[PDB]
Amino acid sequence: LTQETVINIDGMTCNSCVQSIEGVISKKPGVKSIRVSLANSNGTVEYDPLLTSPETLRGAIEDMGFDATLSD
Repeated sequence: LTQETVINIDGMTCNSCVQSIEGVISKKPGVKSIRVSLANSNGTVEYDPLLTSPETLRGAIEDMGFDATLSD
């Protein structure tokens, strides 16, 4: 199964943070493709509902240490 979610991520301090978030979250269960935009300050994540969810992904980003809030 495939669903998309946009999570606004504030505090992505330089491309280092962007890359780190993108790479780590990509490897979390359920996540398939992910595109983290610094310009829009958000993570556009494609994931499987059965494995993970928007709130879980927000939780993971928050655990890494970024101000994550569900956008759509």
